[PDB]
Amino acid sequence: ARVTLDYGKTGLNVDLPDDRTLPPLTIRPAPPLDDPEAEVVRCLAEPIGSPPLLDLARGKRSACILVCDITRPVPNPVLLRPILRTLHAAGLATQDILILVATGLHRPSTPAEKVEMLSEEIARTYRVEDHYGTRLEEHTYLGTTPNGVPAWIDSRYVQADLKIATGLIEPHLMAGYSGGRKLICPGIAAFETVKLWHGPRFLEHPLADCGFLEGNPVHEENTRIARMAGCDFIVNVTLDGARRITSVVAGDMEQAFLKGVAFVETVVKAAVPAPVDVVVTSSAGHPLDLTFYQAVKGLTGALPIVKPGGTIVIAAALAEGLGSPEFQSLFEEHPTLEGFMEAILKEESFTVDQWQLEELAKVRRKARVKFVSDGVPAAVLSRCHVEPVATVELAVAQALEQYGPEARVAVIPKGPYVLPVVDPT
Ligand SMILES: *C(=S)c1cc(C(=O)S)c[n+]([C@@H]2O[C@H](COP(=O)(O)O)[C@@H](O)[C@H]2O)c1
Ligand code: NI
Repeated sequence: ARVTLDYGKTGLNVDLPDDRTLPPLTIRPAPPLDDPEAEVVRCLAEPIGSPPLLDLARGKRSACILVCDITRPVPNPVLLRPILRTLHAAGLATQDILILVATGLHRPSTPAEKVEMLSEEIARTYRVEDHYGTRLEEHTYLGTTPNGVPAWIDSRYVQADLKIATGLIEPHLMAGYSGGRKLICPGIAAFETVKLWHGPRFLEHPLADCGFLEGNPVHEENTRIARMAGCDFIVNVTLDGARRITSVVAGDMEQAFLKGVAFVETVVKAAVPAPVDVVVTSSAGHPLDLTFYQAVKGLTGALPIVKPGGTIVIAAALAEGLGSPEFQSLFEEHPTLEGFMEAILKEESFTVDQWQLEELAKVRRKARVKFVSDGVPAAVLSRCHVEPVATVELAVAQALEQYGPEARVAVIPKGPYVLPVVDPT
């Protein structure tokens, strides 16, 4: 059974045993939009739950447009050219318009990344700046939620007369789905906010997980925080496995987002009849699989269909390596995941990116992990609570020998962009 797993910029061609392997779990077919940019134009004229963007923008003196950073494969020019043309038609000059990269707590985008994200012409024609989550002085305090999270949001967005956000609706291991409100919290929120919102009091709950909005405390809270900042207009898209846009939603930050989620829920779920002992997955290739930090998403994404004590085999290119210095420091400070969890469950201290180690700890309570990558040497991966294995085919052979002849293999080529589920019926 030959399959191409997502892997860096290339894919990875794997051959899995026919007798042991279930049919691959894939996004359901939906027709790509032939001309998604023209659809964005139409949706800006007739949006969901808001005035047309042209009428909203007229008389506004300044605009701030939130865009995702490199880790999200948003086809930004498709969304931005319509927005920028409408703002021009509304009378805003280009100098009135700021594009703000909603990094969350990620490192800033590089000059080359801005070109990759936005296109060269857009990137040199409008001001493009990065959010810095550890610079509290660049944020404005908006209040504290009923659950005690202070809302600190980037001042360039707070001060803008017209607030716009763009993004991509995909499953997310903490917030259920990306998009909508998440461009604000945490996209332009300070560590003072994010350290609490990404704390164990949120992440240890079972529905802080892929595909859950209802019942997910993470989503309740980032929606509440985004409502405190406000957002006048969003444009969000969904993408199929080949990265073609399959839907566009525009308008009210909540109503448009929920319509996009309703769409993605019709295609993202891939069901199996029972969990299996071996799950082969990816980190969705470039650009998500740049770091081990992000590749944890492939591991959490596989959890619903792995049996307790099973093995997840993941392939990810890891072209940028492990991730932030702070994320890397946690492995040095806590040799075992149990000890790491004891430390963070005390709430005495907060470290940038600790939330992803908390998610890796959740994976490792349920499953072994075999990790296939050339971006990081085996000795380095072995210190990150995964077993480096030279090839996916070898890793699967090893797991099948360990579990015995009844074991089955599932495979998820697009990794965390699929929502695998067990349907016992
Ligand atoms: C979601 S919890 C999230 C977390 C971070 C952290 O650093 S923590 C960063 N981001 C970035 O915010 C933008 C919007 O997120 P979405 O999940 O794509 O809707 C995007 O640039 C993310 O990289 C998000
Ligand atoms: Ni986050």
